[PDB]
Amino acid sequence: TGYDNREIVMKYIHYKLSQRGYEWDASPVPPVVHLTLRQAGDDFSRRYRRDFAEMSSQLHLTPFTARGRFATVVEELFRDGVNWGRIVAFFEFGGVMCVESVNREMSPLVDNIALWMTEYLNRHLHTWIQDNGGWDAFVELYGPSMRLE
Amino acid sequence: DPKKVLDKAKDEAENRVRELKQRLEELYKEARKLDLTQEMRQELVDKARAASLQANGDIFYAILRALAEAEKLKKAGLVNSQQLDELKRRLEELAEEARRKAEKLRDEFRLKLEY
Repeated sequence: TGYDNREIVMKYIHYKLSQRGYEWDASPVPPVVHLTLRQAGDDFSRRYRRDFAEMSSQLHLTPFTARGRFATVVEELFRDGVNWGRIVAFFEFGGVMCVESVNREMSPLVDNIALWMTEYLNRHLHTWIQDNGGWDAFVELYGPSMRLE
Repeated sequence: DPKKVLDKAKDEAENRVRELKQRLEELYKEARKLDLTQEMRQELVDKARAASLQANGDIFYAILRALAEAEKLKKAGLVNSQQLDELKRRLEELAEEARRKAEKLRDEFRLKLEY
């Protein structure tokens, strides 16, 4: 059980891209999960924007390098555990690599990057998400921050 | 007392930065014993950026928890919508202060790496 993580990833990357004028075409999850995650992610990027900017500027990115870069970051991110904030950092990291890809005229890399996010979720984060109440726990944790906006 | 929520979140954030300093010292110590190429050095800088990402994640998470507590206080009537607005404001300046400190820790990691 729990929600389909491919769907979560697709909607999330789709929204990051369409919010920048790019149209990306490539158990069923409630709207509220999607909406909660795009808002927590936008909130994270607003606070930590300067850090991603320094990352993404210092990024030589090629179809053949991209996976290694993604791997190093997420390995260090989850080295000694998971929590919801690391998960949100994860999502926005993968979003920044997608946006950089379209910026550098390497749009087909967004499909690969969405695959890597999906496999990392399914293979490494899933059982921790489930043990900690699923994506519904996240919705509940972030609600108090939502109700301010 | 509404201030105590902000104080616990500060405590957590300041601890997490000290853990970061620690982690970047581990990273620098096991860089030192080796002797590096450009590829290897860029990898360490990237691990340092990822270690900061992680700290930022943890502090973001500490802030989600502070806001959830804040909401309970509001329901118990121990804080109001304005003080909750002030708390939000302080928690964002906090995130930025912690972020600035982590960046200084990075820049100093590199300066140590190369020189």
